Amino acid sequence: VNSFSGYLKLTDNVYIKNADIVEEAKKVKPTVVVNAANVYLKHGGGVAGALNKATNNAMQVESDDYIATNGPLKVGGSCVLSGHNLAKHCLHVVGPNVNKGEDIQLLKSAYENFNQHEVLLAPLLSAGIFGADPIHSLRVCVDTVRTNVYLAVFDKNLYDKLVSSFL
Ligand SMILES: NC(=O)c1cccnc1
Repeated sequence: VNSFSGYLKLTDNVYIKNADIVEEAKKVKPTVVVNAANVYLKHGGGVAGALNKATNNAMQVESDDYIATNGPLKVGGSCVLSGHNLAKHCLHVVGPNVNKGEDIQLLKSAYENFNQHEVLLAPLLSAGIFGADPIHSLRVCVDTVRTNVYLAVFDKNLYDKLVSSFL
């Protein structure tokens, strides 16, 4: 049993809810919250800007030190950093950004990072401001992630379309 409440069950391991991942994080304090990161860990807007704002910019400060030491992530890659006030850990995952012309086939590689964690609170990768089709992102999630994932969909209209269209 875990603390996640009000989710619709899509599969054995994937759950979904219309909610802001920042607010969900503040309530649950999950072991892992996933950030919709870019390779530079520049948390300017969407899931990343909102998560970073909720940490009072401490996520950005930590991220800048990570990049100064390690250099940029790969598209499809990830790193584990602090969850600050939101979670124990933040898994920063880089889905492909369609608005930069990145290979959508990298979305499966992105979701494979989730399999290193038994339970996660996450957004739909490459969805939101990353430009991918969220229906596609949910399908890749279900077909890739084997660990237990609690998806927070910020947009109510989109949430209802993801559920209604789910095969
Ligand atoms: N609060 C926000 O702006 C936001 C954007 C995308 C997802 N969740 C939250």
